[PDB]
Amino acid sequence: FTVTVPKDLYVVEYGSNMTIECKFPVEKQLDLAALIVYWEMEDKNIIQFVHGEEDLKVQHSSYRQRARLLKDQLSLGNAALQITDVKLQDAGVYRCMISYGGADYKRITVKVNAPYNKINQRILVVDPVTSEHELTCQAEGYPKAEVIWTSSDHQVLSGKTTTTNSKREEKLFNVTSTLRINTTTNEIFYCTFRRLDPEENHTAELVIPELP
Amino acid sequence: MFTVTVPKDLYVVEYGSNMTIECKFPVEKQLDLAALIVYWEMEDKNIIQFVHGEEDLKVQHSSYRQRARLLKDQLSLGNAALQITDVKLQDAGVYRCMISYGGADYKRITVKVNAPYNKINQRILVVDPVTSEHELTCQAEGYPKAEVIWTSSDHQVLSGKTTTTNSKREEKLFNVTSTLRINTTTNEIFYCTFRRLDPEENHTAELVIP
Ligand SMILES: [Cl-]
Repeated sequence: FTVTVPKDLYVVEYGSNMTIECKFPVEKQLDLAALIVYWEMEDKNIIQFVHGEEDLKVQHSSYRQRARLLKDQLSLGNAALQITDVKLQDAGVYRCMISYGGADYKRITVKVNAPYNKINQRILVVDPVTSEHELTCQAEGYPKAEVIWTSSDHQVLSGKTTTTNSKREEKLFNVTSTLRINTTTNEIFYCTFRRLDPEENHTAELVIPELP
Repeated sequence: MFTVTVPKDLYVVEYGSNMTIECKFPVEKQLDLAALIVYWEMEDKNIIQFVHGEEDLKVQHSSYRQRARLLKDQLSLGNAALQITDVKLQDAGVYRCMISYGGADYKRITVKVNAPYNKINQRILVVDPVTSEHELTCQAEGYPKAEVIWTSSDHQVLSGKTTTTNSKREEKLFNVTSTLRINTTTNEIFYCTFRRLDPEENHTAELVIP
C-alpha cells in the first residue's frame, strides 16, 4: 500500500477553486467503514473522513465552508480535496494521510499567485480634431506587474503607469496605465501586464471606436 | 469502475475570452497515451478527437478550426481539458466529453456565454464655452440590448439620446451609443451606466469635465 501523488507541486490562481489529490489502491468496491482520509496543512485540520462522512468538529475554523472532499472520486482511489476561493494565505505544504488496507502519507506544495488577467479597459476621445485618444488599462494582482503598450506594429509606446496597494483585496497591487496617442478609428492597440521570474503576460486588445 | 466526472457542470464565460472546460477520468501509474481516447463534441459538431495518442482533426468542425485544443498537459493528471479561444455567442450550449481509458464513460457540461457592456468608450466635447454647454458620449457593445442611464455627482435628473445599432466588428452584438447635452461647471463628475438584462448587469464609466 502506497499513497501516490499525481503532482508534487500546484500553482493556483487567486480566487479560483483548487483541487489537489492523493491516490491510493482500490480493486474491489469502496469499503467506507474501513477508510480514513485526513488532510492537513501547517498542523491545521482541513478534512477528517471516517465512516463515510466528514468529521467536522475537528476541522479548523479557517476551513469552515471552504473545504470539502470529493466523495465520487473516492471510489476511483482518489482522495481529492477541493478548497474554494483560494487566497494568498493558502500557499503552503499540504499533507494527506490515507488508511485503507494499509497506511501512507504524502506532502503536496501549493503556490498561489494572482495573475493580472482581469483587465478593465476604457478609451476617452480627448479631441476628435487632433484624433487624440487616451487609453487606459487596469488590473490587480501579485506580485507587481509592469504595463507595456504596443501599436499593432508591435512597436513599444510611451505610457504612464501608477502602482498602489489594492483597496479591495489587501495584499494585491492595483496597476493602472494610460497611453496618450493620436490615432484613427479601428486602429488596434495592446496593453500587456508583464511580471518576471517567472515571466507571465496578459494582454488586452483595445480598438479605437467610431463615435458620431 | 471507470467513471468520468466533472468538477463543474456549468460554466459562464465572457464573450471574446478563452474558456477551459474539464472532464476528469481516473489515471494510475503512467498515462498510456496509446490506449487513451478523448472525444469532445457539442450538439452535432465534432470538436476534438484524441485517438491513437494524437489529435485527429479531420472530422473537426469549421467553427473550431484553429481555436480548439485538448491540453495534453493535463491528460497526464487524468484531466481532459478542452480550451476554446475567442469565445462567441455561438459557443454556448451543451458540451460532452467521451473518454475511454480502461473503461469508458461520458459527461455533459453546459456553457453560457456572457457579452457584457464593460469596454466603455467616452468623449467630452465643449459645444459652446460661453454657456458651458457640453456634449457627453458613452458607447459600448454587448448582448442583448442595454439602456444607458446618466447620473451626476450633484444627483440631478439627466436625459440623453440613445442609438442602438448592429455592431460592425462583432456580428451578433449590439452597439449602444448615448449622448447627453448638459451645461456644466468644470470638475463635476458624470456617470453613464449601461444597464443590461439576463442576467442583470450594470457597467458604468466616470466622465470628468476638464
Ligand atoms: Cl509600467
